[PDB]
Amino acid sequence: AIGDYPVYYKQPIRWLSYHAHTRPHVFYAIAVAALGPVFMMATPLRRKFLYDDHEPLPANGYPLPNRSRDKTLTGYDD
Amino acid sequence: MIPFEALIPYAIMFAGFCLGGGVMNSAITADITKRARGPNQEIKRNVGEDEGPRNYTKPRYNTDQWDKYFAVRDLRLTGSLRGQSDNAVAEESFKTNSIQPYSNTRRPWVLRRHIIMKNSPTKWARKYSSRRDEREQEIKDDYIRGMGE
Amino acid sequence: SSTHTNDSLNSSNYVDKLKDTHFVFENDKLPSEIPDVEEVGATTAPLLSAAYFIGAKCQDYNDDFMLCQKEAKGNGPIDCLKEGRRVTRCASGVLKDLNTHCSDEFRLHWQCLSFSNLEYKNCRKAESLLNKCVFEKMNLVKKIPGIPEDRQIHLKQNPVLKPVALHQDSEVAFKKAQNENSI
Amino acid sequence: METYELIDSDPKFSRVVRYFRPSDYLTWALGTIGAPGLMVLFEKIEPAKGNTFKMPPPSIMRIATTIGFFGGFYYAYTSSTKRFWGYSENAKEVAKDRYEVKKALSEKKSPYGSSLLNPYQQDMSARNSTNSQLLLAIFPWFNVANHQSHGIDLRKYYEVRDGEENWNFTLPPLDQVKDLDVAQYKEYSNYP
Amino acid sequence: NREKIELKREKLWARAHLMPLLQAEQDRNVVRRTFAYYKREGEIMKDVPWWEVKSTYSNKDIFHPPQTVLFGKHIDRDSGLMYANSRNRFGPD
Amino acid sequence: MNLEILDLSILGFYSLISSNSFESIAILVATIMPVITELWYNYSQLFALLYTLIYVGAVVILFVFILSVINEKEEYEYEYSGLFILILVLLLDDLDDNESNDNDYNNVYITDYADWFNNYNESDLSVIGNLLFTEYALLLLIISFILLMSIIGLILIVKKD
Amino acid sequence: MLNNLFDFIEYIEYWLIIVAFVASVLIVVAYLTVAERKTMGYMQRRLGPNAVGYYGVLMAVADALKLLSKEIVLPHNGDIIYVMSGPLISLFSVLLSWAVIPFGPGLSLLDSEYSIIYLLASGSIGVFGTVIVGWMSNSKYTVLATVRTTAQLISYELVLTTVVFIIALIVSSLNINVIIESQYNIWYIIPFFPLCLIFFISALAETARPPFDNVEAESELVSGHMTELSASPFVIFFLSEYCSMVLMSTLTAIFFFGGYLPFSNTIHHLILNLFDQHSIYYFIIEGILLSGYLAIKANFFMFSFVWIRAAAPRLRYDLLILFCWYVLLPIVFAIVVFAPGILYCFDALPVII
Amino acid sequence: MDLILLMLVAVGLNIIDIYIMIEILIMGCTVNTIYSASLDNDMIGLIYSLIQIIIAGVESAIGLSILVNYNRIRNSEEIE
Amino acid sequence: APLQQVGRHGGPNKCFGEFQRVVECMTNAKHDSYEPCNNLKNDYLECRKHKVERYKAFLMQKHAEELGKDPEEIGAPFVRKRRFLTSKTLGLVDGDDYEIGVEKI
Ligand SMILES: CCCCCCCCCCCCCCCCCC(=O)OC[C@H](COP(=O)(O)OCCN)OC(=O)CCCCCCCCCCCCCCCCC
Repeated sequence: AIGDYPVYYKQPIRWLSYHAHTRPHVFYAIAVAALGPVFMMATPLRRKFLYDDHEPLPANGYPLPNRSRDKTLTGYDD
Repeated sequence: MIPFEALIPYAIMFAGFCLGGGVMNSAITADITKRARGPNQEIKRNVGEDEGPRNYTKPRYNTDQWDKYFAVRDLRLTGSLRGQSDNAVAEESFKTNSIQPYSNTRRPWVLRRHIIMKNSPTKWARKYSSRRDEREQEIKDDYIRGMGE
Repeated sequence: SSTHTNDSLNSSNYVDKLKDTHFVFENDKLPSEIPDVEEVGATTAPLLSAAYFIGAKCQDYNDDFMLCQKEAKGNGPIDCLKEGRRVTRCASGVLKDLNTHCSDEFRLHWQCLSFSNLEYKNCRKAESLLNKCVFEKMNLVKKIPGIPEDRQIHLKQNPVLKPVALHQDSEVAFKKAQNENSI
Repeated sequence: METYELIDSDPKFSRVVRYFRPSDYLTWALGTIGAPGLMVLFEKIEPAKGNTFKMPPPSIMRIATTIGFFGGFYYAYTSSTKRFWGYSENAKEVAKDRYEVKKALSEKKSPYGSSLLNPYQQDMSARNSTNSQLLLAIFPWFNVANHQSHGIDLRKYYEVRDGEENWNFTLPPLDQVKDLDVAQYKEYSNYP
Repeated sequence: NREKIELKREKLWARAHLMPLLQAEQDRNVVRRTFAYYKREGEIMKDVPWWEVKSTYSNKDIFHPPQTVLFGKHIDRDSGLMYANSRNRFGPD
Repeated sequence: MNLEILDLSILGFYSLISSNSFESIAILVATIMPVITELWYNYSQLFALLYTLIYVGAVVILFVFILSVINEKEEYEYEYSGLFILILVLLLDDLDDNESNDNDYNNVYITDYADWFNNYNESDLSVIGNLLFTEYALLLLIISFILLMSIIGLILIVKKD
Repeated sequence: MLNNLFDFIEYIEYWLIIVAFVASVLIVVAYLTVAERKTMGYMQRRLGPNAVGYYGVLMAVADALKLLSKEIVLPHNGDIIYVMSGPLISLFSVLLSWAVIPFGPGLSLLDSEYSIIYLLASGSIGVFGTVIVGWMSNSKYTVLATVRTTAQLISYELVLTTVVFIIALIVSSLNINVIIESQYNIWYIIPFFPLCLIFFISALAETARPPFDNVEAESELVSGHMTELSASPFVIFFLSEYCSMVLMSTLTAIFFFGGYLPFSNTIHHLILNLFDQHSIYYFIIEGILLSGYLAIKANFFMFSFVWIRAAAPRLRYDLLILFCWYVLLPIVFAIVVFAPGILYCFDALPVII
Repeated sequence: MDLILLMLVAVGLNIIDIYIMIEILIMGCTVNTIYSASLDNDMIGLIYSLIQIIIAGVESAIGLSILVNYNRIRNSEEIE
Repeated sequence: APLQQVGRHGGPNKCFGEFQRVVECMTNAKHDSYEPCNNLKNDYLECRKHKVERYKAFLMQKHAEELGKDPEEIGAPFVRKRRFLTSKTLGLVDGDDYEIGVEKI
């Protein structure tokens, strides 16, 4: 078996070597694609070790105070 | 050894971009600034003796709906879509010079004139069947009949 | 967003031609039973320059007008006329004060905005002079709610995004205050 | 109609898996090995080729186990979901659920948990995932978010039931529990 | 990108502070045109005793500004090029 | 002067006289172009560009299929028609162009009153993406499921082996 | 006069701006043909055109004028539709694409939040112009080029579109001018060096330039779809092809090299400090500098378009089909997932400001 | 003029011409949807319009593939 | 409840409020029949099409024609060309009739 096709569930490391050598357009395209979700799973580590998330933007209309109207408000009258 | 004769066409191409950039950056900026001076040609063209150094307004980009509202509002205050004014109180004319666009809501011409696109079971019913219009005319007729009570 | 609508001016006259748009005027004023008010005369650039000063001065009237709208249950335009006039007068007062106490600093700021696509990030030098002058003469401070005081973008020392072209009047005025005010 | 108490109209993916009974794992295991068994059974009933029994190739056995592994988990997931919905006997699940909620309330923590989704997205996520187990046989969809639309009232966790007096849980008012809608809109009514 | 978020927050609050005064001006404009619509309808339909001037909505508790109008003078009818031979907007030419 | 009427009249004239398959795919291009331009003005600039982005790619694939099928049939087949009858047919179709019979809806103009409550202004495409990926994410996933079926479907129909 | 002239110019001012804009693009395209021959000549140790106008500066004029004074070959005079429909569609597609190219901040004829879509959509129309020439044509070499032209479109269109979408995704905007301003602190060549190479490869494929010059391979299909073209139809197709070369070179400078942004911020301030902002001379110089920054970056890739032609042999079109689908598409699709994962991880999802 | 089925003459006498007719007919529905959505200021209708464009594109690909294989079968001897 | 009638900025459009009040009336338990909600349905359809209001405008125009009233005497002034929204029409004190600049904002 000097150049045989490795069996994935028996030699996982050798199996990855075959595609890295014979199909570079497949091995490294998946490797770049994998890092996307991988960094997404590392987000909690950044949340605790580097900095916290920004406060959400006020993209929900005018901020209305959560109170009844001030009936004792005057000024700039007619 | 740098061949300068090969670089001559690139220098002319370099001047080609500069011609467009020089004309567009200056002529457009000057036009906006000129129209922001006032509502009449005697102010846009003639520069007063007591007027200060000219401040130029650069072209606006990356706008939204709020900027469209602002442009119309500035037109009703200065006669220009980008006019300048920091007055605390607007003129009396600003009260009643509002502009409201009224327009039709008809379907595109291609939808009602294409030899193929205008044919469908529902479009034929809208165009040739009075079943929809007769029923909807009842609502219009109910409006007048409910006035006297 | 440049989507065509039936509520404002569209992108080109070809849109008007297809829509057969009529730009309709009304020659009638408000009825006499509604008290008259003086409309704000500031254009886009002065309003953006004084946006945080109007909010600081007229916060209670802004909230009261907006609380009237929510509590009107669909009848906002008619019921809240009284609250609307309070905001207009209060906002006009802020602009009037800016023309009597900080006219040089105020005009330097919104002329920079007209020079720099009305972007706040491109007129920090002029805004800083304006903010200092307003505070020392009106006791009004620009504040961005929802974030810590030291994490406000307008107070950032070394912003990542800076204007491409410097505003010469802002540069000269900024240097005139660096050496003189801070000896 | 055999009806029981409602626990959670949209239980979370982790909650469903944690509340698996020993029978749920048993049905999961039977599904995992049943699919390879059915291929053996089908060959025994009628061989694929010829007239004598021939074992299916190991490559078929590997993919059949993978199909059965997901098939068994889906069956177990549906069985556990009905206990949250109340369609199935869930007295064991009710007791475990009430203990967890009271413990979270005593710590001034939301029983649903903190979420990265804003108020709109939390409601939107609940609409997409609620009752999606009815079509789990067609295509998967799970509640993997900490939303607050679970079709229950946290008031019912304040009343003490039998066997819960010794839990010694002190429950503060809901308006003092973090990450609850009744304890977020303090300054603005449109922002939590 | 994180600075753009802070810049976005600054712009959103600046528009929020300008919103009440700009909307108050817009509310008066809508009310002014609403009254102008019913005044025009009243003048045209005054000779009809049974005609009632009202909106086409059953919900009288919700303000529905009319969105139609009757076209009058064409101000730029005589306009040529570089100059509008504008007719009088207030009354006859 | 609505020049869209003239363009559609020219397009309709060639539809009745088109003989070969190449003239038919040219009719399709002469149909999308008025749609895109009439969308670019008036109603929606966003979908005018979306129509150009998607349908132009489909036209080229349609064209390359024609080169593999043309079999001399319409290069010598005769057509009779007649100039007078073709103009008469188009003239009668020109008489009625009212797609709807609500005269009030077609003759009375309306306006909208803009408001300043939307301080957060973004393009329509962002709002479409906001709803498509959150409110109607199932539709997006099923569309991808349909796209997957097409990829498998094309291979099994076309591939010899 | 005087008063009636000082407002007539204002009435026609913006038409002069467009005419100047058209001349600016044409000059670059006209002298790109001269530059390409001069650049290849010295690389091939020849001289290139130097005997048509002083040092060869009139070479472009002579080539255009001579062809404009040539007989138009067609089966009948009424057949002017057949040999002109193709080139005109191709020329209009590339000229309209220049409307959204900003030479400075806001200095574009068309400004819109969908400028990226308009750019890609307009370019796709130009492909339809090439296939029109092969309209049941009796020329066998014209027919073979149309088949190759469609094959190349399938190669680059998916790859080119997705690369532009990644840059738009990074800025969360489809506006070209917003993309340019977003590169103030970092030029996208550094974070997306693989994409810049991929974009340039797709640009070569789109323009049918070597090593992807299978449509107009002289040693394979004499002249391709232009073998039956002469006089004006040849010029319009020749003009459109070189207009695409300038446009794609300018696009590369915009997407990855900051567009019109200065090479050095310090040098930009010093030069402009020599001019008064209260006079128009400042904005004349400012437009020269900002477009000069764009010109230098664009001229480099126009040099690179010539550079690759003089250094690489032609690749077969069937090999190109396998190249884009097996290599380019998996890579670009991998990046379109990688980029949002990075941005979300560090709480840096983009917004428009 | 529509009730006499005038559109049956505007469609050419080739199989691919029937395909073009279907694309135009479906495109008319999408244009109508954009017309209604734009007036209503409703992005839901624009979501529908986008779906109709994507779905109609899938339909064209499937139909073309059947027509491609159908043309292949007749010219399938390939003895050369 | 799925969202319907969403404006171009992500929020409710002009006619969502009418639609929302229809849904609340139909799903309210206190009602025995859908008759009380009939008036709310008409308002929502009036918000979109304005068919009744256009009909009212048709009557007013037709009524004025038989009375001999000139349309320009009882109508509203309008301008058809955006470049001719001059400062004289806008009523500015120094307003001129020269065309306004609408080429590039
Ligand atoms: C865009 C500017 C450059 C192109 C200008 C060319 C003008 C020619 C007409 C353009 C199409 C207008 C609408 C007609 C639909 C297509 C009909 C057609 O086949 O082309 C018309 C052309 C005229 O030649 P004729 O001999 O009269 O027709 C064959 C009679 N058996 O018969 C032919 O087969 C010649 C076809 C030549 C290639 C034309 C390819 C289509 C061009 C579409 C681009 C313009 C988009 C449509 C604009 C108008 C829309 C109505």
